[PDB]
Amino acid sequence: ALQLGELKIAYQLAVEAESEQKWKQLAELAISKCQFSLAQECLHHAQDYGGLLLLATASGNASMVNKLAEGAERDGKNNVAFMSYFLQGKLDACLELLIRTGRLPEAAFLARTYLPSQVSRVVKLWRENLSKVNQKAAESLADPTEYENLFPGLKE
Amino acid sequence: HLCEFIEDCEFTVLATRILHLLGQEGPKTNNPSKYIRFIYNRVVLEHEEVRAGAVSALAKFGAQNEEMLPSILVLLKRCVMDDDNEVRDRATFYLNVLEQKQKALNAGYILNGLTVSIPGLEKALQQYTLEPS
Amino acid sequence: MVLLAAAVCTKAGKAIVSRQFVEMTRTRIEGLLAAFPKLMNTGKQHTFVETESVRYVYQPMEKLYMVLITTKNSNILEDLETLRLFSRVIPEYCRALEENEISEHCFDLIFAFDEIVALGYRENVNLAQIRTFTE
Amino acid sequence: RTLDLPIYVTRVKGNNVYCLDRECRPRVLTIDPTEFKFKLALINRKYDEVLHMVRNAKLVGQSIIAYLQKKGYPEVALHFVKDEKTRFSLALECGNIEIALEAAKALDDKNCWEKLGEVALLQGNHQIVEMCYQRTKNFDKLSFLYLITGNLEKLRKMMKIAEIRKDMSGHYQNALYLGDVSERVRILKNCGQKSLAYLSAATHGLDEEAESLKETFDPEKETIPDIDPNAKLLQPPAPIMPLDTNWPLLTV
Amino acid sequence: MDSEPPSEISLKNDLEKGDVKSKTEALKKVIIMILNGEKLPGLLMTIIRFVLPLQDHTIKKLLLVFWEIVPKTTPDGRLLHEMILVCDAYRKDLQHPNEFIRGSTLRFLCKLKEAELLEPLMPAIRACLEHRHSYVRRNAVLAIYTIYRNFEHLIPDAPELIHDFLVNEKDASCKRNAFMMLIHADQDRALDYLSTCIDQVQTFGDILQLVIVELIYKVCHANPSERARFIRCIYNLLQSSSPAVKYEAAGTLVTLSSAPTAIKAAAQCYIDLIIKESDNNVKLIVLDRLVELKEHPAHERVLQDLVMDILRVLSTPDLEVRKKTLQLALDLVSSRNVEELVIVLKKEVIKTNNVSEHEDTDKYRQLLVRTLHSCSVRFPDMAANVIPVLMEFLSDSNEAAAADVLEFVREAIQRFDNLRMLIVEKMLEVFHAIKSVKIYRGALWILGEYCSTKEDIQSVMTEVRRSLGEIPIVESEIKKEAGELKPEEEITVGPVQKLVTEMGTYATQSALSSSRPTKKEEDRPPLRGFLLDGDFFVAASLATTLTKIALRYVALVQEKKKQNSFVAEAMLLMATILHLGKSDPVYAEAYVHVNQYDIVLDVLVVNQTSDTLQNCTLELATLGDLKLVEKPSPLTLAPHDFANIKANVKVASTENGIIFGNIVYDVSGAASDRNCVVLSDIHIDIMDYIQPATCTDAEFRQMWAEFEWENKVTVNTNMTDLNDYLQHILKSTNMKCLTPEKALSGYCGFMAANLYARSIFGEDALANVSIEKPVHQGPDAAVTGHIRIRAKSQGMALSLGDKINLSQKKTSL
Repeated sequence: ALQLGELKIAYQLAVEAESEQKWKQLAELAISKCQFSLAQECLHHAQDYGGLLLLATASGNASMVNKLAEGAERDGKNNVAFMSYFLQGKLDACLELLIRTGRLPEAAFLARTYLPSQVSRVVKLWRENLSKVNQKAAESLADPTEYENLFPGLKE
Repeated sequence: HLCEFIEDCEFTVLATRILHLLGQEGPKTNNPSKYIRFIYNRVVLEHEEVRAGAVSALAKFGAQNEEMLPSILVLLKRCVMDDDNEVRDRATFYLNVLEQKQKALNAGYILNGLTVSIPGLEKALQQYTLEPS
Repeated sequence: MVLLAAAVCTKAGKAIVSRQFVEMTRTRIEGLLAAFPKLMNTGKQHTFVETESVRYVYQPMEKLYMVLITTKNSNILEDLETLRLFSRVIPEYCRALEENEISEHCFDLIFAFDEIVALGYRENVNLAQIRTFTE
Repeated sequence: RTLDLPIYVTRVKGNNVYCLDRECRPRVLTIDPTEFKFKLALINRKYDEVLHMVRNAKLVGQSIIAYLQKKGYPEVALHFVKDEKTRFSLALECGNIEIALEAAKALDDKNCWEKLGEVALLQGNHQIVEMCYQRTKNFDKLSFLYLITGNLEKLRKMMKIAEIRKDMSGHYQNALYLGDVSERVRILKNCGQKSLAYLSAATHGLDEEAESLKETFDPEKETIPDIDPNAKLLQPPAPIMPLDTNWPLLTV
Repeated sequence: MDSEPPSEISLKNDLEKGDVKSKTEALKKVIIMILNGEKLPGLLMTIIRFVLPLQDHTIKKLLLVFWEIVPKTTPDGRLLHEMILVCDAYRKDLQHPNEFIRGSTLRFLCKLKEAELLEPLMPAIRACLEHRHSYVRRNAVLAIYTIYRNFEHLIPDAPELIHDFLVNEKDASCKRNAFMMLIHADQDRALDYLSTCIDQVQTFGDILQLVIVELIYKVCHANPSERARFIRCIYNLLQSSSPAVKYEAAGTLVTLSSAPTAIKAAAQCYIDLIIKESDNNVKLIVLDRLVELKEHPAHERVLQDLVMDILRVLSTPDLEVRKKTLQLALDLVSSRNVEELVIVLKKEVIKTNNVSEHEDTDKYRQLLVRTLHSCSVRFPDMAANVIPVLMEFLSDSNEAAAADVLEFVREAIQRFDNLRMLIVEKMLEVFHAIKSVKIYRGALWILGEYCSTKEDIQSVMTEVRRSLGEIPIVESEIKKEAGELKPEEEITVGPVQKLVTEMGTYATQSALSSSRPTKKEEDRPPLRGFLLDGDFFVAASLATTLTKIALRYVALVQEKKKQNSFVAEAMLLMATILHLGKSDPVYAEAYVHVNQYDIVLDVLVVNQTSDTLQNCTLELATLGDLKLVEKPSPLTLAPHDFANIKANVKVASTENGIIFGNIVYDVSGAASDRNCVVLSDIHIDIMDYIQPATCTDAEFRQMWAEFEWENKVTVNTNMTDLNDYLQHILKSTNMKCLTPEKALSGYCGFMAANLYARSIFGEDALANVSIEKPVHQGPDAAVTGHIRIRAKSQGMALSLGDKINLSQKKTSL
């Protein structure tokens, strides 16, 4: 079915639930023919979060890119995750990926960027995290005194 | 403590003694968990009569003390204390009576959890002749 | 080097005669040969046996081991072939292996070792070739 | 002090301690102001007293030159910092990693630069993180960080030096993060990922670049995937004028 | 002179003597003592003096020999110069008409990476530029390469001298004999030239071309060298599902297991794999290719199955090959393992058919019945096959032979409810001749459960009930059993009710019925009569009685997970169980410091005294398994010197003959009676010497059995679990907490660790740490743990016993 170039027949033969090895071979074949459509479905069934994202995050509306990177957020596959959510000026779960991983500073930083002034809460949670994670001279528990700066220090 | 000795060369009999005694007393003098852990290993590699002994004892142990029932279940599901041969048959009975049934029977059955017979004190006469032979 | 040393051993617990192509395995040579060749190089009557992360190739002759050692390797056929050529050369010098006669012809054997394996690369030798040197 | 024989203390009466063994040969020993003065001084937070106190009858390795790197709010730590490791340690315990990078440098090691860079992001400032992360070669982590940080100039630098690595979750990121996607289109072209390059480009309305990729490679751009292939991509990149590489700080 | 390190005075004498033989022998004796590693510089002037110019090869060859193994070290007769006594008159040696002396000289000279001989080795290529043998040309390419290696990576070594300076490697390719010392870093033109040479090869030389440049477009072109590379290249061009059918790999492979059965067993494995790639369920593992030897046409002559029959084994070839073979029958053909295991078991298990498969040892017979029977429990189809074969097992009609047979089949009935009705009548038959427990037990159970089906029972049971043999365990089994199934469906002179009467008497009561039972007094102490006595609510009838129990199976019973099963074929299993699968005053002060992961014992050496201690040296010693990684090296301990001196420490070594105490540290000084003193730095223990090793549950269990561990102590501060103090401390007495021996629940749940080590003490060390952490209203002693310990003569047992309490040291100088 791959040889014939019968994508559909190869697709039934894989069978939508699992047989990921079949689907990865099919997904590549689908990208070759530049039939992106069959490819997105093959990659989904394959799973292939890293690869699947690359085809998928080319959306500009993030239409089917969040799912295949939902995990990535909290797996420390943050990079895969950021591309998914930030793609049309939206913060879909951009911030959230950063909180999940423990890369709290980065959520604060993002919050400042697009300023809905969410920063005040993120900086706090983060600052608290510095005090627990042995910093005393950059301890952060202040509003601008102990290193980092909560939202009134910050600005648009 | 004595059971700490040797896992399966200690014989059917010692395992049967710690097992019978731990079943029957239902230790609150020491935690039964050491006893159970010691007996559990011995059963695997020792004779049928003790492994069969161990399931039935456990059942009586259940009926006398409520607390005990959780250990009975981990032990009996195992391929050892049940599902060997003789051990299975006795177990199927003993288990089913504890698990399934009223335990009118189980309750009745434990009167302390005593031995199968009460003879005299055999050792001392035996010993008298046996020593200067 | 690919070939650490080419060594004749007695399983008395010592390297009877041995060759260090370039200064590396001096004293090291004796300890390896002494422990491993005693156990048949830890073999089972197999020409290749590897122990303590050193490849030992051998042939038993009496209470003695003729031993080739490597810890790296370029080809299968080659390691045996230098040992083999060595085994044509060794009875010419010592009439089989035997510790006292091996001991007496340290010079003979040692010279052959340098000639046979040069800077760990297995050159070839022959009993006539050996003659020009000891002449 | 050590004597040259095994012994039993006879007892302590006075400064001396007196000893006798089984055979009963004596040893006496004056209780010194060596080890005793040094730590009597360190306990009462004196470092100035303690420098004199440092002698080679009591220096050891870790009671003076590295035991004094054992405060989570550095005090003792500040005083002995001579080891490149003790210096590294000192820095995370403050939370100011400016010293870390140098110790990390002098430890000649990448791992330290990425870990201090992470601590750096924690004190809040990403300039310091960039430098570290750049030399550990985590251009892709940086690429990810960078819109989060709100830089666009720095974000481009990462894209190129991650292009060459073919880090598809590095080079790939930045194009999304700026309002136009063109960065990806070329990187992907070089990857040979013509499909991916077209989809990305096309959606932003850079159909012309998308077409270039199709024409150079296998065409067919018409196909509509489970994602859009031509719907607007535009994002307003970072509304902040001062970025989070320029995250404010005072530091205590 | 095998190895005699003091003999250097005699060698000097022997080295010049006016007799050439003596000189040769002497120089030879020097060589053999250096090679072992012993004293040699005293001699040097003597050695060097006779031999130097001469074309007489033997002494020259001998001296040439000694210059590649120690030239640098020896300096009495040589000293340091550019044209040393290694090469000054060996320019003559290089330029002699006899090829041997020149060749030899060239060969050692260029071999050295020496910089005090760099110039003399360079035009030393002259000696072999003319090639009187294959040896001369090979000697030359290797010597130019060795010159290139020795600091001449540039223009001193690269072009030609008059024919080679790094160009023999080019020349060799087109010359009659090849050999390319060009493996790395050398002329591109020669590399290219070797490729051309693949065709015009010289076979030894081809192995040299080939280490450098491999992969051919061809099949070959000839010779072992090309051939050896070729199988590597073939595996590339078809990686897919192993090699399957081994290529030129086959030749070396046999020798790889010359000891002797293991080769066949291995070979059998590959041959089975190769046949087919099946489903690959539990023990159906055959990989390789699906079709390449098929299985099972009906027109194939004389068929595939003939080879398949070998694999079904009783031992039909020898035991190593047997274990491999049984697995291999299972692997090509079954459903999982079950199908082919039943066939295989039918052959193995005891019958009246063949007496080469029956035996009067009861356990093996029994086990074989259980193996056959487990297949049914696994898979249904097998139930139908098993029951008639089981009846054949019975037909042996020895007391014991019946007995084993009855015992499994009765378990099968618990699984297989009113399906095996048919068997009961067969099963009774041999129950009458009786000398054992087992027959009574089993028979009474079949005949008991099966009562509806038959009606014989007073007659069958009664001969046995009044017969003797051994009857302990008989009681237990008859007690739960005799009444069962249908309330009044038998009768011979005792209906099912007589049976319930009997069943009760046999359990522990008394009653005239079946001419009284053999015994009444039950088996092992816990079992007793009473449960069942209470029972039989509804007289032997499927309801909620003995019958229920009998026609039901205790817990889950499926597969070969050992739930009414036994896991394949009984003989193969013994081998699998066996497989453990084990994986002058002196003062010191000191502390241990770690900076940048360097572990060092800091020592400060103090002279509080005014007296002289000059002659001061500092050493850290190797005691046994403790070792110095570098002693403290300062010459300190002088009048009123305070010094910090660092002695690096290791924990792992090999036993030295000196004392085995704490740490020995040695300072030396002035004094002539006690020039060396031993004085101490802080504590290190005997425990270090133990070596950590680990066990799995099987190795632990085996060792438990192997040697006693009755010895116990209770150790305080084992309040905590295995993971915390106990692991850390156990680690320091080189032990490790591995697998469990616990049995946790709501009443059970002492933490159990199985420990192992293999001490350098001639013992292992094992222990079980039981942590008595309350999971009951009456704990042992509350929190604390009792460690049951051993070692192989329990001399390290004790170390485990106390090094799991506490352990800490610190100082702050």
